[PDB]
Amino acid sequence: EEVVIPKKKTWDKVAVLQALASTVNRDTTAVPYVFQDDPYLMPASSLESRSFLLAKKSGENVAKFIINSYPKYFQKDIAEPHIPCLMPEYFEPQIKDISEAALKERIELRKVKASVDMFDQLLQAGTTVSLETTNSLLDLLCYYGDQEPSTDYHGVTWRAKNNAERIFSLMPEKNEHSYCTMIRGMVKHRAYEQALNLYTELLNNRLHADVYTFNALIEATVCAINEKFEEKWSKILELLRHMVAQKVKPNLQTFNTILKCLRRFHVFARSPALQVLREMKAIGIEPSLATYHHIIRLFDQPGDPLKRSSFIIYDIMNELMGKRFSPKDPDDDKFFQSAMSICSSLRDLELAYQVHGLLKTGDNWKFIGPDQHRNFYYSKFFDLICLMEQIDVTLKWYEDLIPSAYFPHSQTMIHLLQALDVANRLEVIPKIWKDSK
Amino acid sequence: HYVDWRMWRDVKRRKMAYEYADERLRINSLRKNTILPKILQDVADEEIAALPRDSCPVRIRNRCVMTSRPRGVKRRWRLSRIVFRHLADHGQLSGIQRATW
Amino acid sequence: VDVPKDLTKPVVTISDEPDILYKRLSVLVKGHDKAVLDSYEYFAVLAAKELGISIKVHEPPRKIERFTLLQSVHIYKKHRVQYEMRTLYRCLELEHLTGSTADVYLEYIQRNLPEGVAMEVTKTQLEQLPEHIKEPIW
Amino acid sequence: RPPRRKALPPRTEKMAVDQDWPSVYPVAAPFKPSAVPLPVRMGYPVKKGVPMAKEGNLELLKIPNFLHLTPVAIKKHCEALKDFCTEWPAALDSDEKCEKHFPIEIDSTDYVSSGPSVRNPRARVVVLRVKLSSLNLDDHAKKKLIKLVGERYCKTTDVLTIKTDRCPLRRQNYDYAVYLLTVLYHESWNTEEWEKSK
Amino acid sequence: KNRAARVRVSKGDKPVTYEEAHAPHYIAHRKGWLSLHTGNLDGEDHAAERTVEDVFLRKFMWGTFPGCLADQLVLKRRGNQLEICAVVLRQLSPHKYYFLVGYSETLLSYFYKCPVRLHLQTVPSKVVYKYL
Amino acid sequence: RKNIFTGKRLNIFDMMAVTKEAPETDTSPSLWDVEFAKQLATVNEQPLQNGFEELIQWTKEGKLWEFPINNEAGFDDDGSEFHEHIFLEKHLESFPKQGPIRHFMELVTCGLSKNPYLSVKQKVEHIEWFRNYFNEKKDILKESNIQFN
Repeated sequence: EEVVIPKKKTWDKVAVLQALASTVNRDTTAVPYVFQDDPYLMPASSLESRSFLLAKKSGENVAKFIINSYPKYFQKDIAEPHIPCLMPEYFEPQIKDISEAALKERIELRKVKASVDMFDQLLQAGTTVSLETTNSLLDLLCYYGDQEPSTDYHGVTWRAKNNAERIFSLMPEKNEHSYCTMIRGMVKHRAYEQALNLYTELLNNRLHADVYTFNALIEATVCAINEKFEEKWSKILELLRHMVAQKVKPNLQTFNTILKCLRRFHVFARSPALQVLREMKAIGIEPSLATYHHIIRLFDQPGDPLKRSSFIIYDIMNELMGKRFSPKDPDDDKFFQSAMSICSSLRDLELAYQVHGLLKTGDNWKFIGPDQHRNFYYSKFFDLICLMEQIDVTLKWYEDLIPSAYFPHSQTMIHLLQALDVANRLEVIPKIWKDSK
Repeated sequence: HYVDWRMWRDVKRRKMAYEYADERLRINSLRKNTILPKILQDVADEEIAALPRDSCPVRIRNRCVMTSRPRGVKRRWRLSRIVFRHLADHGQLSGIQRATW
Repeated sequence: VDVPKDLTKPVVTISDEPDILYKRLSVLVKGHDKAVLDSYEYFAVLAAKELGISIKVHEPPRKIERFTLLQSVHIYKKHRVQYEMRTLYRCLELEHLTGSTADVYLEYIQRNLPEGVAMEVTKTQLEQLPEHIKEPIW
Repeated sequence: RPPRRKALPPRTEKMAVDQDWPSVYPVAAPFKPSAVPLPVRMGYPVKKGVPMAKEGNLELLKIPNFLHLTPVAIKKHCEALKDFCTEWPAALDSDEKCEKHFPIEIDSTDYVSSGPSVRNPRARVVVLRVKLSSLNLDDHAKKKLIKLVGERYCKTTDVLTIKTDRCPLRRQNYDYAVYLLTVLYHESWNTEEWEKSK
Repeated sequence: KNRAARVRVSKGDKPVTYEEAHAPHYIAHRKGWLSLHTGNLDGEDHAAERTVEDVFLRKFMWGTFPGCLADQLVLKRRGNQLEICAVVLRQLSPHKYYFLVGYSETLLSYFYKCPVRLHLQTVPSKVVYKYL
Repeated sequence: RKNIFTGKRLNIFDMMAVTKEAPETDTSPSLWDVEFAKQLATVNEQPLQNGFEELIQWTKEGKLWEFPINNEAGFDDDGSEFHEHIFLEKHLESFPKQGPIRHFMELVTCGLSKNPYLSVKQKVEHIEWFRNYFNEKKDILKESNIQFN
């Protein structure tokens, strides 16, 4: 007779809530949960939905503004355990003396004017500053391009008269990061020529640019001059060979920027984009939703999609089927919009069903994108469903999506009416009118 | 912005008592015993007498937290009898009902 | 037809530490409402039965605290108002369940605890003799 | 004159008799008349009257409804949560075997209350219980331990109960209880010279 | 004559809701409490703090929705949550209602350091239980 | 008629033999990386589909209590141990080994050990204040023929 003690199962603090949430589907009859489940406050249009959400966010912003303006009315902490996210937030530097610590504090606080004044006073007083501190200051200035940050209350955007280049000139010690941050800031603000000049300076200084600098340089090279596709293609390959020589290993952002910039040439870059994708697969840099979205937008052009676009979308869907996505690129959200756009264009309801199933698998739904993108996606999906499906399944989809998924537009309702007329099921026509109301 | 100046005086007394409570406890522990010599206990008596008057906890009065009424205050709710009745008779106090048996 | 094709699930990790054994969990819920306590008892019992946990229920005697206040704002001492705060109880005894199951059930029934109902869960943790006590160090 | 907004018909009309109710109410939420497809009425009726309808019925809004805990919902939740449970040792069929194998019982309490603060001092109390029979002691050690513990030992139940409440945390009180049991056992098995004055 | 929380009949025309109609001796008999929290139970603590919070919440909500409220609030507390259930007239445009909901939720959450939800049920007009 | 993923490549980067097994995570984060992470969070940013998601987000943010309820959650008395709280005799080493002062400080330490409402730092502070007071009063104590250290 022996007794065994089972192993202790452990889980995250939200595991039980997630397990419970797994058992509840979406309420078809209910408007999205962010709204109020009241007939007078349930939004009755897409415009009303957007306006209501914007009004709620405006109320939250006003409350946050008042909290930040009068922190002494909310400092009484009676919560146990302590809740840091409900405490007021301060925006005033503590280190007032001119010092490296004060400069770093202002950089962290993203106070551009305070940071610039701190650097000027530091330079005039001759007090010590490290290469890393000046690098962080350059990061802050170049990323914003000296543009002042925007709060609730208190093209080549790169200014010709800016303090970033002034401080870079005043910088006595410069390294790979110092050049890289300025190059990235120039490219972000579309100062392509200056970024290329500073890259030439870095090459002369025999420094090694980071992968982000390479991506910025690819964008600058593509957008700087108007040339035939082969010129930019050769330039991009030359930059990649430079990266190989520097032994820097590229990332997903590299090929993502390459495709986004090569999107202009369309048919010219179609096959070379396939070569880039094959190179990505061979290296092991798995494409994300943004990569496929960029390839889709590149292959998208008026003409005959059956030539190459159909193959592209079918291969993409075959590759991605049954795979749970993850946040890899900032442009991963627009994949489903373009995918459904081509699904509607090709009139392939089976392809659209596959795309929707891919969206529903796992947490892929979170990648549906902002409200406008979600509305466009569902509008195209429902239009295709009405066009190319039996009226019974069409009505089932209409019940499932509207109004839980989105609010239809008059054109979608007209398409549904046309489908009903084709099915000769006019008995639903009155109900639809009520739905329109 | 307290209800009356008496409530303000009570708040000041409570704050000062909270500030000086540790020292008062230490000195009283030095006093309220027979182990230590009498001279030290007399010195402790003088020292605790030298403390500010408002630091003494006995001067704290349990006034109502909404009308400053110094009597009829239910300690569990810190409200005067009139305010407590006004809230309870409107159903705004959980679980409190008229007692009939 | 808009059912999700795949379901995502939370991560349950089987650690190597042996689980804690509980002889008895005495979940004593206090409330001001007998019907609310009855509904909560039904919910908890159904959850325990569907989770394979032995459970017994009993109702400790209620406590009716009473107190008296003067009625009129001024004088009239002979006239009073008497208030009371009934506290109804329900004790659920769960026997012979491990630490993981106890934690899951407690979280489930606590997140769903109705407003106005307090809970006092008493856990009997079975333990083994420490090494210093199994044999005398002397 | 600006147009006046017209309230929509409640979505209970669009509901289906054989729908999935837990979808409508996944979590605890106040009673919404536009979301509950039941003609429930609450309120003491006036003379020759009917109880007030649910629309605007504050009495129903007061009730902590269990509409999010229907039996179907409870069954689905338990099915989901079964993955988190660990089977109790089938060998320990009765409390007799539990005492045979686990002779120390630790009692602790967790208090759940409504409020922003979760702290509660009464949660720091730990109660250790052990049967002296389940310990390994002789006659003299048992007799000395009984006198040492005093009232903590009930001869009727043969159970020693050590209650620790002097430390701020429950874990500290549990450690103190274990330490107290250890030192009591060791002193019980230790014999002093002055013990001869018994 | 008892005067607490009673609406004395004047002409037979003044409308009163269900709560206003019932006298204090009907609490827990024909009308429930307007605030539910574990403070007043046996052995529980912090009753005074919860009472002060409830009074301030009622005053703040009455002054934040001027004339919108059609009845008293219901303040439910579950753990550290705080649900304010209100019945509001359909006077304002829903934009203002949503703005006020977001505002009040955020401000009360930051002021009481607890997640405050605000659930509004709209009625066309003040519900009349009887006339006095 | 040919798979897009299979075909002639750029052939610039060979298949890396081993990926980066020596990461540079020790480097300080940059504003650019912070904004990249913000955009990675934004691409998942969606309105809450149901109340369960709201509860999950609140629990993640810390606004909502974890369950099952632990009354001591988010509170440790500086990681103290029972022996630090109770056995405070080690803090009396700056006091006479025997004498009335030792008896009084024994009473004080017993009271402090019985106290569950004070952290170890405050209990030590009380004893330190007593030591300082007795040191300042060593004249009177030595007049009473009671030596203090």
